[PDB]
Amino acid sequence: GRYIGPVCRLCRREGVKLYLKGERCYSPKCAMERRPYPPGQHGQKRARRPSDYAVRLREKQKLRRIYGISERQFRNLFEEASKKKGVTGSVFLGLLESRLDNVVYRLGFAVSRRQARQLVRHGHITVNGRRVDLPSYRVRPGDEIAVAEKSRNLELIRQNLEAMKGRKVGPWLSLDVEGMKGKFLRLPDREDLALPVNEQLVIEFYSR
Amino acid sequence: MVKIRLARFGSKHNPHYRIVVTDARRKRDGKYIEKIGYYDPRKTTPDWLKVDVERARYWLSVGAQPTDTARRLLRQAGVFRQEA
Amino acid sequence: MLTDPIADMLTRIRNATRVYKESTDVPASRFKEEILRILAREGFIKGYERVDVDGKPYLRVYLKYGPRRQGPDPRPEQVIHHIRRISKPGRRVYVGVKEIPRVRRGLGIAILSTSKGVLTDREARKLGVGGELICEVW
Amino acid sequence: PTINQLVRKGREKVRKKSKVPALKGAPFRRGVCTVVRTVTPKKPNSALRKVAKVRLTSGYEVTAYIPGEGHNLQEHSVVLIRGGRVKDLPGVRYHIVRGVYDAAGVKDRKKSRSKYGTKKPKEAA
Amino acid sequence: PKKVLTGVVVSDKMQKTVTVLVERQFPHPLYGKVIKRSKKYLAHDPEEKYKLGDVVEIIESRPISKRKRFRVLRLVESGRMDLVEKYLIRRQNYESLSKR
Amino acid sequence: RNLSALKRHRQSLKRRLRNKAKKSAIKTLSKKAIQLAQEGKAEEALKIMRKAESLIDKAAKGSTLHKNAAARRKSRLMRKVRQLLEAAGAPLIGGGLSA
RNA sequence: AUGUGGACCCGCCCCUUGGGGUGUGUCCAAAGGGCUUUGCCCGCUUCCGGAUGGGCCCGCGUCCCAUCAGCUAGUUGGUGGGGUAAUGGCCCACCAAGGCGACGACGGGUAGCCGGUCUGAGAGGAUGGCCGGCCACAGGGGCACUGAGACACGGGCCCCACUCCUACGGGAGGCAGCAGUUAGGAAUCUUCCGCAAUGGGCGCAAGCCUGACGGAGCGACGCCGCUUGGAGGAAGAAGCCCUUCGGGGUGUAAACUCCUGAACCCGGGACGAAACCCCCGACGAGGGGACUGACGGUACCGGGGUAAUAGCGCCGGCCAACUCCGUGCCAGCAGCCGCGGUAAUACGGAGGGCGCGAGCGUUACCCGGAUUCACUGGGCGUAAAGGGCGUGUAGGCGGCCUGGGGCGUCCCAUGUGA
Ligand SMILES: [Mg+2]
Ligand SMILES: [Mg+2]
Ligand SMILES: [Mg+2]
Ligand SMILES: [Mg+2]
Ligand SMILES: [Mg+2]
Ligand SMILES: [Mg+2]
Ligand SMILES: [Mg+2]
Ligand SMILES: [Mg+2]
Ligand SMILES: [Mg+2]
Ligand SMILES: [Mg+2]
Ligand SMILES: [Mg+2]
Ligand SMILES: [Mg+2]
Ligand SMILES: [Mg+2]
Ligand SMILES: [Mg+2]
Ligand SMILES: [Mg+2]
Ligand SMILES: [Mg+2]
Ligand SMILES: [Mg+2]
Ligand SMILES: [Mg+2]
Ligand SMILES: [Mg+2]
Ligand SMILES: [Mg+2]
Ligand SMILES: [Mg+2]
Ligand SMILES: [Mg+2]
Ligand SMILES: [Mg+2]
Ligand SMILES: [Mg+2]
Ligand SMILES: [Mg+2]
Ligand SMILES: [Mg+2]
Ligand SMILES: [Mg+2]
Ligand SMILES: [Mg+2]
Ligand SMILES: [Mg+2]
Ligand SMILES: [Mg+2]
Ligand SMILES: [Mg+2]
Ligand SMILES: [Mg+2]
Ligand SMILES: [Mg+2]
Ligand SMILES: [Mg+2]
Ligand SMILES: [Mg+2]
Ligand SMILES: [Mg+2]
Ligand SMILES: [Mg+2]
Ligand SMILES: [Mg+2]
Ligand SMILES: [Mg+2]
Ligand SMILES: [Mg+2]
Ligand SMILES: [Mg+2]
Ligand SMILES: [Mg+2]
Ligand SMILES: [Mg+2]
Ligand SMILES: [Mg+2]
Ligand SMILES: [Mg+2]
Ligand SMILES: [Mg+2]
Ligand SMILES: [Mg+2]
Ligand SMILES: [Mg+2]
Ligand SMILES: [Mg+2]
Ligand SMILES: [Mg+2]
Ligand SMILES: [Mg+2]
Ligand SMILES: [Mg+2]
Ligand SMILES: [Mg+2]
Ligand SMILES: [Mg+2]
Ligand SMILES: [Mg+2]
Ligand SMILES: [Mg+2]
Ligand SMILES: [Mg+2]
Ligand SMILES: [Mg+2]
Ligand SMILES: [Mg+2]
Ligand SMILES: [Mg+2]
Ligand SMILES: [Mg+2]
Ligand SMILES: [Mg+2]
Ligand SMILES: [Mg+2]
Ligand SMILES: [Mg+2]
Ligand SMILES: [Mg+2]
Ligand SMILES: [Mg+2]
Ligand SMILES: [Mg+2]
Ligand SMILES: [Mg+2]
Ligand SMILES: [Mg+2]
Ligand SMILES: [Mg+2]
Ligand SMILES: [Mg+2]
Ligand SMILES: [Mg+2]
Ligand SMILES: [Mg+2]
Ligand SMILES: [Mg+2]
Ligand SMILES: [Mg+2]
Ligand SMILES: [Mg+2]
Ligand SMILES: [Mg+2]
Ligand SMILES: [Mg+2]
Ligand SMILES: [Mg+2]
Ligand SMILES: [Mg+2]
Ligand SMILES: [Mg+2]
Ligand SMILES: [Mg+2]
Ligand SMILES: [Mg+2]
Ligand SMILES: [Mg+2]
Ligand SMILES: [Mg+2]
Ligand SMILES: [Zn+2]
Repeated sequence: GRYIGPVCRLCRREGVKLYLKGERCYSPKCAMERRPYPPGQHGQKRARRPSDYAVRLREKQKLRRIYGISERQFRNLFEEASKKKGVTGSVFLGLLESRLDNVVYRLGFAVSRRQARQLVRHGHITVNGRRVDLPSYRVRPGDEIAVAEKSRNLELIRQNLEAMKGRKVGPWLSLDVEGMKGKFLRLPDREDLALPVNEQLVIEFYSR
Repeated sequence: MVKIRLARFGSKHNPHYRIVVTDARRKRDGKYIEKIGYYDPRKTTPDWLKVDVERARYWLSVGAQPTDTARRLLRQAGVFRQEA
Repeated sequence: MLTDPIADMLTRIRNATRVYKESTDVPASRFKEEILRILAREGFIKGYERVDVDGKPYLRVYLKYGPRRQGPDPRPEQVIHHIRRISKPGRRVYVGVKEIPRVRRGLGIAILSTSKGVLTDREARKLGVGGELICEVW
Repeated sequence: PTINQLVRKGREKVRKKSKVPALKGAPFRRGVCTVVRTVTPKKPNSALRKVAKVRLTSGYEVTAYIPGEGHNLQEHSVVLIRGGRVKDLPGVRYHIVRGVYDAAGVKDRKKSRSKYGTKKPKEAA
Repeated sequence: PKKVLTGVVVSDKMQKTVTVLVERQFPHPLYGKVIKRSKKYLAHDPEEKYKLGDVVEIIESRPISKRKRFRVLRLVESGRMDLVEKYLIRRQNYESLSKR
Repeated sequence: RNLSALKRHRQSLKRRLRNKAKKSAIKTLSKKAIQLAQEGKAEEALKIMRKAESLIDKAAKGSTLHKNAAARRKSRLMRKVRQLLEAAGAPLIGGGLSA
């Protein structure tokens, strides 16, 4: 299934913070403020001018590794996005964010995407009042994401929601911190969220 | 003779019969003469049935033949009420 | 012999402009003029006067050229950069109002003969016709 | 060529010669060994490559390469053909699949085991 | 509608029957050059009146005989043995292509 | 080791032997008229031709002859007899012919 | 017997290919069974329409080899018959000598065709497997019967081959139906459940059969969804790697601490079913009532509830990923270029890294890149390519003006393109 194991190593393989950890990948480092260089025996060694290919390969892994999603499910989206009209590139991340496990990470229900999956998977997440244990679930305008009763407790939820006070939500989201409910207002244009990822390089990598 | 019956569609454990007019010697999911509505024996849709009465009774005026189960729907669809 | 008159003219022009000159002639033709009639109205050239060459009626065609550029090769830009025959006598090209060309995304013109006279890539679409696609110019 | 010529002659369609006929078109082909020897290679290279003359189903008999280090193929050995030439070895355009019939995989293989038909070994105990 | 064609006559050596040679211009599906074709029909002529050179017409009809499903319609201009010339040469020259 | 519908065949024989015998008659009987109408005897012939017409049209009550069959028979029959008798003969009984 | 009507001969009328009608002659029909019977129902009979399903014929389209160039005696047309639902040289007589072919006849080779499918910017190229339409076949051939319809998979006759039973004194059989066996093969499944649903046949109706069908079964064969966990966690253990012995790497990875907790346990439990049928109204309409689930107590719902499979390929360049050792043109890798000769990022192992993930690789085949058959979209002085040179056949191509025709070509409209 999904990826499992060393992740701070990725945090620094791409050479950029991506906060796949909760506190740590967000504390003093993804293990990087310590060692901001690539893993493996050949870490402290100079790099060779990355080829136009390796650049698009790296800039791609980056994005996919961010949402922690298999190359399967991943490319399926790009193709579906590419299928459309307008810009696709922008449309792409649109379909990325619409994921259930994603909404949860944003709506602070969880700190990490990988923590957000465990939630959705185990069935401690809701959608318009439905048990949706499928992280693949795509969400649209006005969808309500709350917690189930059997779960509206758990010493781990209150912490996550609590930390969400003193923090804001995306211009495309809205959280009822005190109620455990949130809403997907709209599809967030490229602007609505900035990232170390130049989509246009990901578009190129797919036109081999 | 020419009959009016159900033709399985959709998938396994998920019927979506097409009601249609065709020869009795054709396969139930074969080439039909004219489509005239559908039906969802699961009731999982507001449009779990539909008929073109103007076009349905026509085949009856030319001498069609509905199933014992296709009747049910046809009768319970408001196509048999003679009226006056 | 001239297996193709139209083409001969187009080439007669193409060969003049390449060397820059004020005018080159060409044997008279009802169909030939209706073609030049397009180039004048489209400004691809100046005009022409049904001149005469030894009893034989020709058509002094007048060419326009851009402004005298400077530096290496002061020769001006071409008003008619490119022109080639499409529907030849060895292969006729017929298109309907829906199959009409698209020269340089509008920047160019296309000339075709139809049941409604000598038209343009546009007029054909406007009139709603279609016929033998003569050539292309830009 | 004038367009007229094209309506007369037409453009002939290329066609393509199969580099692995003995296979008869299928991916693999069960066979039987006849002679097992070692042959000096060609070109700038040098060695004693392990090959096999194989009598197969389709009444064919072709030379087949035996990949890796050390094999267990005698005269009446069963085998399976793969397809794909060697190069250094002129006149031999077929490899042998390991760990099939009478072709055991390379023993003590730890790297690319997908080929060489070696199964995953035990780590510690 | 019953198919209708215009062709010329090249044979009448059949009791009651004549052979009509038709043509049709149409663009090549791949090269678009306007090309010609040809198809000899066996025209039914009960009152054997039409002769060679008769640029006539024919209509799709019920089976008269095997190979013969076309009756004659009308004349279009008799006295044209000139077309029957280039046709006669063709078959004439087919004795110069023999692989012998 | 079979089915009982083997009847159908076991029956189909009777129907066979039935309309086979019915038909051998028409042939030999359609001859009578032909031979006679060929040789003058218009009277005696034009009573066999009415009969013939019978057996023919009668046959159309089963799966023997049918469709335009009996029609094609007569069509050629009571047209052939009239042509024969036309040579000499001279009509005697239109009993079957709307002359 | 009856003839409403139908059938055919002739004349006549209209139309006009045997369509309709007329007159006259002759020929042609039937079936009863059950009753809440004395009135309905279930059927019978001939006809003219409806509908549906066909048959036949025609135009255009439909691969490779001209290193197949000439083919044909029912052959082509005729007359007249036979034949069929009916046209036809389909069949048979006789008459005439025709019919076909470089616009590729005849011949050999390959192939079931289409909707579609795959690829491709496109045009094209490749393909016809599941599903749907058509065709053809039902051990190899021939044949006819019955019938509305078959020349009939599970119908019949005959020949052939093969196989089986036998008290051999003689007979039987046709899986390309569903499963299964066997051989062949690189390789493709249960000798399963159920007629509950849908469809089909028979019947007044209950009801009956239904390996069609609805399902279940086996195979990562495919696509899709899902898991082997999550947070915290060291200036970052041990072990294993390198190392200039200072140190660097695996590495938050583990451990460890909390959190949830797929599976499993218990209870509950389906939608899929409603009609036919029955009562009322006349069995019409309507209303009401009742019946039936194979899948299976399965999906799903509650709650209890355990941290729980990770493998494969690559890291010389194309092409993403580097070091040590071993090896020493040996053993070996290899799509191409090429690697190995005692310092190998290319062999073999290790450490580490890149790429994927219940998959990862390989082989084979189709399109792509190949614009490398070039219609879109190429060439021939020297790179492959101008015939040794003329004459000329067919063929392709063709000058200025004007008119008829309007084939090509173009517009609109409509049908068809399920
Ligand atoms: Mg777009
Ligand atoms: Mg691409
Ligand atoms: Mg049918
Ligand atoms: Mg009902
Ligand atoms: Mg009767
Ligand atoms: Mg019969
Ligand atoms: Mg009439
Ligand atoms: Mg009676
Ligand atoms: Mg009784
Ligand atoms: Mg048929
Ligand atoms: Mg005849
Ligand atoms: Mg028949
Ligand atoms: Mg005939
Ligand atoms: Mg005839
Ligand atoms: Mg004869
Ligand atoms: Mg030639
Ligand atoms: Mg031709
Ligand atoms: Mg050819
Ligand atoms: Mg052949
Ligand atoms: Mg075949
Ligand atoms: Mg196709
Ligand atoms: Mg497709
Ligand atoms: Mg495309
Ligand atoms: Mg296409
Ligand atoms: Mg094909
Ligand atoms: Mg198959
Ligand atoms: Mg099929
Ligand atoms: Mg068999
Ligand atoms: Mg039928
Ligand atoms: Mg049968
Ligand atoms: Mg049979
Ligand atoms: Mg058959
Ligand atoms: Mg059978
Ligand atoms: Mg058996
Ligand atoms: Mg089977
Ligand atoms: Mg099997
Ligand atoms: Mg075997
Ligand atoms: Mg199956
Ligand atoms: Mg059933
Ligand atoms: Mg039923
Ligand atoms: Mg019944
Ligand atoms: Mg049974
Ligand atoms: Mg069964
Ligand atoms: Mg099934
Ligand atoms: Mg599976
Ligand atoms: Mg496998
Ligand atoms: Mg460390
Ligand atoms: Mg370590
Ligand atoms: Mg962790
Ligand atoms: Mg617990
Ligand atoms: Mg219970
Ligand atoms: Mg029932
Ligand atoms: Mg009711
Ligand atoms: Mg009810
Ligand atoms: Mg349960
Ligand atoms: Mg539970
Ligand atoms: Mg664990
Ligand atoms: Mg790889
Ligand atoms: Mg690659
Ligand atoms: Mg690299
Ligand atoms: Mg070497
Ligand atoms: Mg050497
Ligand atoms: Mg290797
Ligand atoms: Mg070394
Ligand atoms: Mg070296
Ligand atoms: Mg390598
Ligand atoms: Mg190595
Ligand atoms: Mg490694
Ligand atoms: Mg590495
Ligand atoms: Mg694979
Ligand atoms: Mg592409
Ligand atoms: Mg070209
Ligand atoms: Mg070239
Ligand atoms: Mg040249
Ligand atoms: Mg040279
Ligand atoms: Mg040369
Ligand atoms: Mg020369
Ligand atoms: Mg020459
Ligand atoms: Mg020569
Ligand atoms: Mg010459
Ligand atoms: Mg000439
Ligand atoms: Mg000409
Ligand atoms: Mg001209
Ligand atoms: Mg004109
Ligand atoms: Mg249209
Ligand atoms: Zn981190």
